[PDB]
Amino acid sequence: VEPQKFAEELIHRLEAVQR
Amino acid sequence: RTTSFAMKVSSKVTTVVATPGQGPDRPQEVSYTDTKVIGNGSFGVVYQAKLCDSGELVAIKKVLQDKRFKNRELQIMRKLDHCNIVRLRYFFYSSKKDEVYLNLVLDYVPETVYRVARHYSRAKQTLPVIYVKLYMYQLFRSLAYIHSFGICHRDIKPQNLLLDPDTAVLKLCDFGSAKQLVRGEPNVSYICSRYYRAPELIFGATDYTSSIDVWSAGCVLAELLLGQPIFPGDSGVDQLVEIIKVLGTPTREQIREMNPNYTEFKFPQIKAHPWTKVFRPRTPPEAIALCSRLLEYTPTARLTPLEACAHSFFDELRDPNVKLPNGRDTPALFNFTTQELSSNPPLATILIPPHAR
Ligand SMILES: Nc1ncnc2c1ncn2[C@@H]1O[C@H](COP(=O)(O)OP(=O)(O)O)[C@@H](O)[C@H]1O
Ligand SMILES: [Mg+2]
Ligand SMILES: [Mg+2]
Repeated sequence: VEPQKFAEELIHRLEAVQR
Repeated sequence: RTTSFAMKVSSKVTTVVATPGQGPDRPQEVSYTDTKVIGNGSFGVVYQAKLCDSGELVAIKKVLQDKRFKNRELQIMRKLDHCNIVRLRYFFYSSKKDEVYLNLVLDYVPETVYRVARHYSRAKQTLPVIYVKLYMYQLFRSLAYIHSFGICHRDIKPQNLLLDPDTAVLKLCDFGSAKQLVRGEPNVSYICSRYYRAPELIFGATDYTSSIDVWSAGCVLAELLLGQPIFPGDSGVDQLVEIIKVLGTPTREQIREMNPNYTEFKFPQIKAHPWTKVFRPRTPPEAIALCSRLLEYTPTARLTPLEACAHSFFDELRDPNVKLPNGRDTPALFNFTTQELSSNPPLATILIPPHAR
C-alpha cells in the first residue's frame, strides 16, 4: 500500500496505545 | 499470501510413472494404495499413501500448476538434501479439464510444531524447554542449509514444521513460497504468513534478505515459550503495533534498514517492553537472550541460522549425557557438512562438541 496512508494509520494507532 | 507474477487404477492400487527427487531424470513405476486426505494449506492438497513395495507411508502433495505465477517449489526441493528437511521421494504430473497438477511424493511425517503447541495450549501447559531447544535447533540447521544455497523459505511458521514425536525430529516443509534471493533483483512484498512476517516485509520492502526467515523463527521460538503468537493481528498495521508494543518504536536508522520510504514519518515514541516481562518468570534467561537477538528491527543485526545454533541456549543439546523424556536418545545434531558451515566454518568448534568425533 501507499507509505503515506500506511504511516497515517500506524501513527493513529500508536497514539492510542501511548496516551 | 501468493508469490510473484510471471494414473492407472489396478485394494485400490494406483500406479504412476514418477520421477525420483535426487539424481538425473530416471522415472520409474511407483505403485501405492490406502490414499486419504491428511492435510491442506492455501495451495496444495496433501494425501497419505502406502507404497505397495516397501509398505512405507508417504505424503503426496498435489498442487495445481498455474503458469500465471512462478512455481519454484519442485525446482527448489530437488536440490535439497538435509536431515531437517522433508525428503522428496518422487514427483509426477496428473490431470476441470486442461489442468496440470504437480504431485510431490514426500516422506510422511505424523505431526507439526503447530499441532503439538496447540495441545499444550489446550492443556494450559507449556512445552518443556528441552523440546523447545530441540525443535528450534533443528529449525536453524535447516535454515542454515537452504541459506547456503541462497534460498529463502519465506513462509516459516509452525504449520510448516513437521514433527516426528517418537524420534523428536523436526523437518522443514512447504517450499511453495521459497525463492533464491538475488542481490539486485526485487521481490514480492506480501510474502510470509501472518504473525510471522518480518517488520521490513510489513513495511513493504522488496529488497529483503534471508534474514526474514530468522525473524519468523524468532516468532516461533517466542510462541513456544508464550503458548500463543507474540505478534498477532489481521492487518499489517495491527501486527506492527504489536511488534512496536514489545520492541519499542524503531529508530530512524532501524527504519532505514527496513524501508527507507518511512524514515521521514513522525511515529509516536513507545517505550520498549522488557523481554523478561514478556515471557513467564520461569522462562530460561538464554531463551530470552536468544529471542532478542532474533527479533531485531535491523535485518543485518539478527543472528544467522548458523550463529543461532551456536547460541548458549542450545548448550544442553551439546551435553553428552542428554536424553529424551520418553527414554530415547537425541537425534542427529552434530553431523554438519562443509556446506552447512560455509557461512562461518570456525563455528564448528562450538557446534561440534569433542564427543561427536
Ligand atoms: N510430508 C508430510 N507428511 C505429513 N503431513 C504433511 C506433510 N507435508 C505437509 N503436511 C501437512 O499438510 C499441510 C499442508 O502442507 P503444505 O506443504 O504446507 O501445503 P501449503 O503450501 O498449501 O501450505 C501441512 O501444514 C502439513 O500439516
Ligand atoms: Mg504450509
Ligand atoms: Mg505454502
